[PDB]
Amino acid sequence: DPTELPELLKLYYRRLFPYSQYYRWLNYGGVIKNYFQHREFSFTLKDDIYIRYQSFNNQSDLEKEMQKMNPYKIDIGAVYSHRPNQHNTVKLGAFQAQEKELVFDIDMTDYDDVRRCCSSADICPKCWTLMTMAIRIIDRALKEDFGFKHRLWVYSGRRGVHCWVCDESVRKLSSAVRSGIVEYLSLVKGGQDVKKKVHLSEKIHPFIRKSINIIKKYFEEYALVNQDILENKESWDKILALVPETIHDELQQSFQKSHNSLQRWEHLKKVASRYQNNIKNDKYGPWLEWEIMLQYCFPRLDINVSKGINHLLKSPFSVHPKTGRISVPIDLQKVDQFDPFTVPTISFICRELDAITRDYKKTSLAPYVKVFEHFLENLDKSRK
Ligand SMILES: Nc1ncnc2c1ncn2[C@H]1C[C@H](O)[C@@H](COP(=O)(O)OP(=O)(O)OP(=O)(O)O)O1
Ligand SMILES: [Mn+2]
Ligand SMILES: [Mn+2]
Ligand SMILES: [Zn+2]
Repeated sequence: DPTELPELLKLYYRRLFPYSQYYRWLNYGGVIKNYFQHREFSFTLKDDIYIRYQSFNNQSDLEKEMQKMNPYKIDIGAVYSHRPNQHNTVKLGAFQAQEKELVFDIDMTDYDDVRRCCSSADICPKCWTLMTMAIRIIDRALKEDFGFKHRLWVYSGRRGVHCWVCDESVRKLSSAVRSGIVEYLSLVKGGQDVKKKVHLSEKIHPFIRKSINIIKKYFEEYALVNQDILENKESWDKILALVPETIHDELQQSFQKSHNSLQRWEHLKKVASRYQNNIKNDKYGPWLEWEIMLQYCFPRLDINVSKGINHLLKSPFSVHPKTGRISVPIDLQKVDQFDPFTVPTISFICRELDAITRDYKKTSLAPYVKVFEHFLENLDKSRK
């Protein structure tokens, strides 16, 4: 019921929202003129009403407007050529997005075809490991393959995670280059009319090998125990749909003679590595095994979020109105331990604040601000 939110939001924006850390972030050291003043913010108010092209002069101005409007959620957009809140006085064609963080949005709902426990916006500990693998796979590539140093991972508050890549030269990337980065990171392709969504080449690129090796660390506990993807014929038929027909019968017989998913996976790998893809040559390998693991575990991005320079994205420390959860930074050093269900709601921290220094340090929000500050300290070091 979003009728209790206004009272809780007013307290949150008055005593708990981390304004000074937030401004340290988006002011980026104050080195570039008008960088914060030219940032678009988009507030959502009651009744799904929202406003585009809000912008503020400084931290005090942001605080006062957030505390005046108490928005249900806050989205961050690009840095523009002029003040967004003056964009109607700008000659046509001159008001232009110029810079923005490279962002990623990952939605558990995009995995429904390979999730057995949950569907739609639901999540649980048995499928959250998909996000753990997505963070590790994507973050490794952003850090090691692209050399991006300033990466803020955030729980979106309901069904997934965000990443904000904030390096100086990343923020200037064109939409076309952003799109190229997405394609580099993408392997799972196809809608609901495409049964087999992953096709690998004979020689696998090191990004693919390294991503497979990450999944291999999690696959037994995630796919074979928690999801039990080969529990019975209803489940293992979905996997047989991803391999050549000419081995279904052999695998059916092995599955029926095995006791559990662990044993049945071992048989699939043995058979798959004996399949002859090209009768021309005598070359064999684990391509099928890899294509299955990738289809079930490899990150699926909400790609349109990443391609557009102008694209809004929900802010860190925004409330998610549908759950009350605060969109909190994720401690990269404890990603395996992240529990979305310990993430505090706005109701929970407002209760803590006044249960028997009146700021977020009295509440469960404090450790999440600490992660944010570590990210901000690295940005500070990078500028001196
Ligand atoms: N009406 C809209 N106008 C502009 N941008 C929007 C709108 N709706 C969604 N978006 C963009 C910005 C959002 O931050 C982004 C992600 O949407 P979505 O994944 O559904 O929510 P979310 O990532 O904030 O939380 P969650 O996925 O956990 O529910 O898409
Ligand atoms: Mn999302
Ligand atoms: Mn989305
Ligand atoms: Zn689940």
